[PDB]
Amino acid sequence: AYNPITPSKLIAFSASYVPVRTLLNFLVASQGTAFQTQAGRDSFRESLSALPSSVVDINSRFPDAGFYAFLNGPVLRPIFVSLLSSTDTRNRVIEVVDPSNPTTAESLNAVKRTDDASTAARAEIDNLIESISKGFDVYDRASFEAAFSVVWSEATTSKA
Amino acid sequence: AYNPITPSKLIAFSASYVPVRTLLNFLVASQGTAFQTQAGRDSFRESLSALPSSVVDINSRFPDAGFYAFLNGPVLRPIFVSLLSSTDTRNRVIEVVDPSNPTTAESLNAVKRTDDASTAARAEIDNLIESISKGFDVYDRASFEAAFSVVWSEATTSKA
Amino acid sequence: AYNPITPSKLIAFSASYVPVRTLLNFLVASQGTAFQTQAGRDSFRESLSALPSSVVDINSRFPDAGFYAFLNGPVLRPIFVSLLSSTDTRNRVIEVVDPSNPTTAESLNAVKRTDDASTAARAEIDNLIESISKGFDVYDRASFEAAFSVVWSEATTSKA
Amino acid sequence: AYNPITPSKLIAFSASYVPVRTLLNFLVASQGTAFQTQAGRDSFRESLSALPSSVVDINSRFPDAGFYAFLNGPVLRPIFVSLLSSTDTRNRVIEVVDPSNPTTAESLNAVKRTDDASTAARAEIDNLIESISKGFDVYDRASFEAAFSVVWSEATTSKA
Amino acid sequence: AYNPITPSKLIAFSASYVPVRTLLNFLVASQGTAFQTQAGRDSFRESLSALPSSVVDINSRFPDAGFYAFLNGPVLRPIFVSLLSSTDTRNRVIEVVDPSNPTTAESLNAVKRTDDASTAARAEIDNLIESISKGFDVYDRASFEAAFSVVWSEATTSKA
Amino acid sequence: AYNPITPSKLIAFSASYVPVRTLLNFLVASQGTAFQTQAGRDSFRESLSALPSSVVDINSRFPDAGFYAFLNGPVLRPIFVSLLSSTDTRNRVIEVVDPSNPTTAESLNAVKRTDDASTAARAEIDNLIESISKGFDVYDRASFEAAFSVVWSEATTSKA
Amino acid sequence: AYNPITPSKLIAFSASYVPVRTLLNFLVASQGTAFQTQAGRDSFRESLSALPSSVVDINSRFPDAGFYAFLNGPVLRPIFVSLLSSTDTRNRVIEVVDPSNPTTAESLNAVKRTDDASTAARAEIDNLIESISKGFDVYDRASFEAAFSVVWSEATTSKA
Amino acid sequence: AYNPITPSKLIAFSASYVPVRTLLNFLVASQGTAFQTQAGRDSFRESLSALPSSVVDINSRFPDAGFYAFLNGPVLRPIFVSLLSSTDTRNRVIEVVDPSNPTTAESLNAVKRTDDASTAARAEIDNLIESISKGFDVYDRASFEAAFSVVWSEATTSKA
Amino acid sequence: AYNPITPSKLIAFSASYVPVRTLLNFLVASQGTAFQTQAGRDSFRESLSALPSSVVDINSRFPDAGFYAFLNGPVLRPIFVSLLSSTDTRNRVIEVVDPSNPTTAESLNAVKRTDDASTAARAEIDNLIESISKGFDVYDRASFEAAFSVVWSEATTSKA
Repeated sequence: AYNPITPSKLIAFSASYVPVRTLLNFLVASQGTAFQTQAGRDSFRESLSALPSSVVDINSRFPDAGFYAFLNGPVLRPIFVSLLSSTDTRNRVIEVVDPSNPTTAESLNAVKRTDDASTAARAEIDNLIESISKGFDVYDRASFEAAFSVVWSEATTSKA
Repeated sequence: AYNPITPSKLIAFSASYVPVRTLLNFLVASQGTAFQTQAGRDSFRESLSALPSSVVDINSRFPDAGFYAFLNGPVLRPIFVSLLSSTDTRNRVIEVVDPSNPTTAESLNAVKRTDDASTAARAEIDNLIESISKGFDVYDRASFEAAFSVVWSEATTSKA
Repeated sequence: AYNPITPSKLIAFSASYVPVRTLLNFLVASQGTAFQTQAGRDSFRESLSALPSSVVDINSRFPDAGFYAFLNGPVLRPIFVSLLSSTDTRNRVIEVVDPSNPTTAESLNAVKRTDDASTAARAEIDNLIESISKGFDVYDRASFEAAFSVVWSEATTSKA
Repeated sequence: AYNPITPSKLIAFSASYVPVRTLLNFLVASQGTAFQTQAGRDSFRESLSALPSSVVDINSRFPDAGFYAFLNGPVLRPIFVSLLSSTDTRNRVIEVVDPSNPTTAESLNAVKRTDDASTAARAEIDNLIESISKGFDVYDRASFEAAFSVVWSEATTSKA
Repeated sequence: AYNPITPSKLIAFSASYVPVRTLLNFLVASQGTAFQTQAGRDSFRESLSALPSSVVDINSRFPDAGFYAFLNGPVLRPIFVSLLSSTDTRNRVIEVVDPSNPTTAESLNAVKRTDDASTAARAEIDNLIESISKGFDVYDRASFEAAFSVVWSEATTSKA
Repeated sequence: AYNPITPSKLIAFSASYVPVRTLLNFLVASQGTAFQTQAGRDSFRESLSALPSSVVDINSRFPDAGFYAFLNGPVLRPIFVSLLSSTDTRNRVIEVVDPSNPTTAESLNAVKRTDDASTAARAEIDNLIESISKGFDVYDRASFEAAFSVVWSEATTSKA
Repeated sequence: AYNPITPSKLIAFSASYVPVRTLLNFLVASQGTAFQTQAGRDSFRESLSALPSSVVDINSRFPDAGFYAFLNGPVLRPIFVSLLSSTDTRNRVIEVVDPSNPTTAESLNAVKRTDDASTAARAEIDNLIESISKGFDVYDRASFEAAFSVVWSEATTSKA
Repeated sequence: AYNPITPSKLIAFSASYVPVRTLLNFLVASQGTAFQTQAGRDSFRESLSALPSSVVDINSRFPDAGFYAFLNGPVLRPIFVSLLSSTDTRNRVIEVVDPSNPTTAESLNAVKRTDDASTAARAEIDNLIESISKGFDVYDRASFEAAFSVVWSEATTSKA
Repeated sequence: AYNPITPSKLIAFSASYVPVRTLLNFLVASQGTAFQTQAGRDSFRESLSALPSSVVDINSRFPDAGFYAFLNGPVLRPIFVSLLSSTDTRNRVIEVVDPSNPTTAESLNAVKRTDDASTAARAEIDNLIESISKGFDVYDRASFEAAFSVVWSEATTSKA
């Protein structure tokens, strides 16, 4: 009748608020951000990645159609994870008073660490664009049938 | 009758406000900008790339003709993406008080990083000019037929 | 009858205000400019290249003769593009207080970067002179017939 | 009646969006790209090869004619595969500060690795041009009959 | 009646805008260019080779005469392809500060690679001159009959 | 009556402005030029070879006499081509600060490359002098009859 | 009635997809390939030889005519086997940095091994052309009678 | 009535586009090519030999006359095959930095291999010239009768 | 009436533009050329041998007289063929830096190969001089009668 089958396998903790909406459109404006920097990595973490928290725990999937994508197992298991952490976490302070005097990338840190955060960011953002608008994850009509066993009949003023 | 078919595949989040108008003409004036620099990379991100946000979600494609180009899948998937991020993101501060004293491109950063942002910018801007005025993406008459299934009949004061 | 045929292919965004007039004559006075420098690259960008913006969108090509050249596809796709960006973009500041003390072209930048902007400028300016006064682009009489389909008949006080 | 016969043999995952359109025309503009380089190999991967993803899973082949080519088994099994990977994958960074000082192709990498990526690219691009405009793969009229068994009869307002 | 016959065999993606016009005349001025160099290989790619994109897809071959040459299968399949890629793709940077100190063609690259790009360029440009002004490809009167089946009759104000 | 016969075979793109005038006289002054060098190869390309562009496309060969030579097929197909490219293309920079210290023709380039540009120049210039003042190409009176079919009769104020 | 007779003798694992189609035509284009080399032996293996996998296991030989050739026992038992392996398997790497310095075919491998792969390839490709367009293997009408015992009668809507 | 008789014997995969046209004329210009070399063997393979692909599969031999020659069984079975492969396949790289230092034809390869590719090329090209303009293969009027059985009668608007 | 008789035997692809004109006179000036060398073999190929391409396909032999010689079958089948290829094809590079140090004709190539190209050139050029000004090939008046069957009658303004 109406159930999830094998362990309590749920991952409506990661992504399905997110599919159409906040994914392809915010990805472009937010591709445009403060990266070399400090402020863009910090706030990005915050908006797109920390919230895709679906109201779908179990309480309501009566909207029978499909927009919402159970974006999790396939595409996202590289991206949302490796990328979320891959950009350098927020503590960046090199500067003394004068911007380059002299152990600015000699003795505190080095080139490759800081700079290569910024293009690890780059292509992971795009690989999200093509694949989640098509590739396997979408929770539409015969696919929400696949996760929860769907059979739930009610007739008169059962809907009030 | 009237529908998008396979997942909810939409990318009217990236480009179709943009085709004729803001693309070939702004591309020339905006090819002319502050690049070596700081201020030109920052504001460019802002204008041309961050807004091509089409009013076309689904609410109105009654203007039957074709100007507007669903500039997305083919040409733009290199360009608008690799280029948007490729120019160096906005944090640039080397200078102390005296412009070259002495670890200005010795100890803080190096030649190739800064300089090669500016011509990565160069040819990507032009490759956009030839290809989007011709190459495959345009959403004209039998092409808007291709995305949304088009059949929508109404007779008298249905248009008021 | 009266139309542009295949996508909305237009590039009257790049050059056709420009042909006779501002091209061969300004090219000589403006060949003579501040280049090694800072001020000549900045203002050049501004005048000749940033404006050739034709009033010809579609609103008026009733001046049946041909002077105006749809200078775009053939000659200009090297030149107006590679050259516009090729000269070094405007941020140039090496100097401290004393013009050569000592990392003036040792530690901040190097020889080839700065100097070779100035003769990349050189021969691209001339290759524009010979080719656009003859080579293929000109929008004259049976050539404006070629772009827009030309058939538009009107008799009495249709011209008032 | 209407079916694919032996295992679930499908490869409408690789190429059939692609035949006429994006193949012979993009192949020429995209033959012209940044190869020695870094940026051209990276974005090429992205556009032509990563998307030929057909909307044809099974949901719609009612367009009875033939343009679309089930470009897969014969021609493409060398090309789209060996070539997609054959050009050097995107990590290229040799340079220090001064372009040739001294283990630039002595101690980090060697001649043959980098250089021979660029002409492996060369002839594989052309061998695609001649063969896919003729050679065996095309899914036209009696050929779409061959894959799916075709028999599907409907009379009145079955088509609405 | 009016059709292309066997697969959808089309190559009006490669060359037929091009025959008389831009081919023998631009070939001479453009034979004269920056080759040893960097800037001439880059812009050449751009102009002559990347655009010969014919407006002839299928929409208009009512100009019954023959100038335009379906320059593709025979002559061009060596030349436009092997040559387009054969000249060295655009990334050239050896120089440090002093033009020959000391691994300038010892440790970074070697003689034969760079130099032999420039005369591979040489004779391929000429072999294009003799052969495409005569050799087999031209789409004139009984030859446009050969590709599209030509039969299309219309009498009165069918031409308006 | 009045026509060019077989494909559109034209090569009034290469040489016929040129015959008497600019050929034997400029050949002597221009034999005398900066060759070992840089500046003479660059400007030579420019003047004599890049312009022989005849105003003769088709618009006017009413000057019935013969001076002008359709210098193309026979003599020039070695010379104007092999020579135009044969002299070393313009990028020449060996020097450091001190003219011979020490990899000046050891490690950057070698003897035969540079030096043998200058006498490849030598004898090709002369072989042009004897042969184009006599050898087969000249477009005089019964020879302009040979290319265009010549028959064009007009009587009274047809010439005004 | 309807059966294969002696052991389960089947070799519709090797060739019968293949006869007309992919054999004489691909054999010519694919005769033209990268052999001395590395890339041509690798991809050839892949396309023509690794797939001739017939959909004919047993599920459908209702297409009563004969095109398809059970190309196996006679011609192919030399060729498809000895040749498939005979060209040198794909691991080829001699080169150091400089193409011939000095144990390039002295100490790593020797002449006869590498070179004689390439003409073992040569004549085996042709011997396939003459013999499989005529010689004994073809599975046509009274020959498919020979393998499977053919008797299978059905009358009305047994064919639906 | 209208048929090919014994197996499905077809070789309109090898040559019959080719007879008059591209054979005797391209054979002379293409006899003149880069052979000792690398570039001429590679592109030759490409043009003349890889395409003679006839549109004649079976779809149209209504052009009753004879020009087209079913150039296959007799003359070509030496030539187009032994020659196509006989010239050395395209991988040629001996050179280090200095053209002859010292195992250039001592330790990497030897004299006879490289040099004798170039005159194997020589006489095979000519033996094609005499024999295919006369010798047995031509598919003219009573010869196209010989391959396909020719009987096909139709009267009124059967030809429209 | 007016026809070529047996296969479509044509060789107006090889020589008949050529007879009087370009043959005995260019043969002397061009006997005088750069042979030991590189540049003379390359350009010779180009001029005299690659073009003798007659405008005579079939379109016009109304010039009833005889100058033009169908120089093909008899004399030329040795010469134009064996000689065209016999001189060494254009790749010649032995030299290192110092012209003879030490494997200049020891280890790279040997005496007989290079030197004996130059006198194979010698006597073949002369044997062309005596024989083609007399020996059998000439297409004059009763000889153009021999190839095409000549009968073509027209009276009044059939010649306009």
